[PDB]
Amino acid sequence: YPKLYLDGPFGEGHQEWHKFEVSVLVGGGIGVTPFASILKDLVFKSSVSCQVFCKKIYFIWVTRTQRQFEWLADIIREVEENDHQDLVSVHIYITQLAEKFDLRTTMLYICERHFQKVLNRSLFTGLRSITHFGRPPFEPFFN
Amino acid sequence: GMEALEWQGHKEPCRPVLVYLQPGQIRVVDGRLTVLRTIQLQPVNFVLSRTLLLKIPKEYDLVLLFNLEEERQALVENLRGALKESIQEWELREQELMRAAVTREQRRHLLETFFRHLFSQVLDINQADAGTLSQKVREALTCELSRAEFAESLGLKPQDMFVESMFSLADGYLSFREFLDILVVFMEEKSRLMFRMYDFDGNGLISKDEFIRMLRSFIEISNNCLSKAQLAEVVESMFWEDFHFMLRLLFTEAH
Amino acid sequence: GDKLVSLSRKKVEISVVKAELLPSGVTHLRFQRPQGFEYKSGQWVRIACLALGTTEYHPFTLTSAPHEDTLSLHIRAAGPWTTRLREIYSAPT
Ligand SMILES: Cc1cc2nc3c(=O)[nH]c(=O)nc-3n(C[C@H](O)[C@H](O)[C@H](O)COP(=O)(O)OP(=O)(O)OC[C@H]3O[C@@H](n4cnc5c(N)ncnc54)[C@H](O)[C@@H]3O)c2cc1C
Ligand SMILES: NC(=O)C1=CN([C@@H]2O[C@H](COP(=O)(O)OP(=O)(O)OC[C@H]3O[C@@H](n4cnc5c(N)ncnc54)[C@H](OP(=O)(O)O)[C@@H]3O)[C@@H](O)[C@H]2O)C=CC1
Repeated sequence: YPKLYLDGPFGEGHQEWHKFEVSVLVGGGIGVTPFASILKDLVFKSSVSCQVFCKKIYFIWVTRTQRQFEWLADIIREVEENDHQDLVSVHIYITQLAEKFDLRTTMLYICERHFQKVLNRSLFTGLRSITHFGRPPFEPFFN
Repeated sequence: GMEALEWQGHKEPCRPVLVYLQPGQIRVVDGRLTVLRTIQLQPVNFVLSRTLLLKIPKEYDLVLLFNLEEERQALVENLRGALKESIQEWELREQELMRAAVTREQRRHLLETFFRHLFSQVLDINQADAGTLSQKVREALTCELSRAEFAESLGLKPQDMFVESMFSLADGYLSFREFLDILVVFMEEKSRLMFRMYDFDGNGLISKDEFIRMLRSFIEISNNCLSKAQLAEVVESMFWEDFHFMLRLLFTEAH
Repeated sequence: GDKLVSLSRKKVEISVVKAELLPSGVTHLRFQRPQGFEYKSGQWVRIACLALGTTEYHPFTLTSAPHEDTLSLHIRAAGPWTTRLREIYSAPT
């Protein structure tokens, strides 16, 4: 492989969710690439530390289609696989109209609601987290 | 072999490749001595337009570009000699050739709407979702795909548990017909879904061989050893309506 | 703009755990850490003491390690504010 030139982090990484016992991380479209890191980091903390202030983290992924973001499905798979303290509950919301579904969306929908699970993991993705189709119900979720 | 260009659909750029014409197999390779395709002929049709589109019988259509129209004639003559040594030719418009033969974008755009038409009853979406405007749909469902290509079509990696498990249930390649045939049987309404899946024309009558094909698919649902003879005996003793014959706290709820 | 930014920051209100009258006129103040208080080594904070009724904020380097549950400041009696803080924290209650 070729060699790369790296210019170090510019993030200035605010992490105020550690300041709250319960946090709701909402990711939308392209604005969900960082959360992978975040999620992994969080679970790693919950693995090594014991008296953490954030007792429960909710990750509301909202996307039209998971195209170009299928890797995030495997990242979430590993995140929930290593979450031994049930710190993170993930909720995926596909907002694509059913009339415009691609192959992946149709397969995910049927494996979610018209094809039986195996161990509460969808046969297509493999996630205990439930995928929902439509606009996320934010204020009923908050109540 | 000789250097030329290969098309990859309306939205993709052409690739400069090389063509080697062996009798048993014609090999299109990359410029880095990397083989891209090796099509073997079993004793297919060709269309000319600068462009030469060979329509594989059960594989992806292959469109090659020529340096010149006379160069197109020379390359076509060489390829025809090599292929006939181990035979239908036609001519159509360039746009007609591009939008007629199976391309990747066109195949995906057809398969998505075909799947939506199939599973409209489950998705609770009206059948007016899109237009599947038959024979080309049958060809698209017939095309068997390698594991990597199929996983790419479904947006998965070649070594994912879902694709590997369905390949194990389907077994070297896989066609979408067998894929969804396994899927629907593993999904009473299954009989209606399978019947409407084999009703390409939409008239509602599986004429002669689609009934036996559906019987064989439902046998592929149920693992057995005497499959063919048992299915034949069942069909003989028995003979849609064919379905009847065969049967004889957190709040997360999206709008 | 600087005053508006200073207003924008939310000044936490905290309580002291222990006060020591260290020799050479030093005050060791160990006080309760706010819940989401994350800092690195060598960082400094600002403090105010309303027991003086002055609302002055003065800077002091955090002498406690980040792994500690509390925050420590070693304030030198250099002038009026520091001496007044020392004498007011000299007595208990
Ligand atoms: C980053 C930083 C960290 C510090 N950490 C410590 C510490 O850990 N322990 C400690 O004892 N002292 C520390 N100081 C010194 C700090 O200035 C004290 O708060 C100061 O001695 C308080 O003096 P006073 O107001 O009581 O007396 P004054 O007579 O008002 O102060 C006299 C001296 O204090 C300085 N001073 C007063 N107010 C301020 C202010 N708001 N900002 C900057 N300088 C001021 C003046 O320059 C003057 O030279 C630190 C200063 C800085 C800038
Ligand atoms: N932090 C930030 O500032 C971020 C900004 N952006 C900006 O957003 C723009 C578009 O993002 P893109 O990558 O296309 O994301 P997408 O539109 O592809 O996906 C975002 C998801 O949110 C839903 N959504 C989008 N807009 C609205 C809205 N107004 N009201 C309710 N739901 C909505 C969409 O559902 P549906 O389309 O089905 O309604 C979609 O599922 C980009 O130009 C980018 O600059 C993106 C990410 C982070």
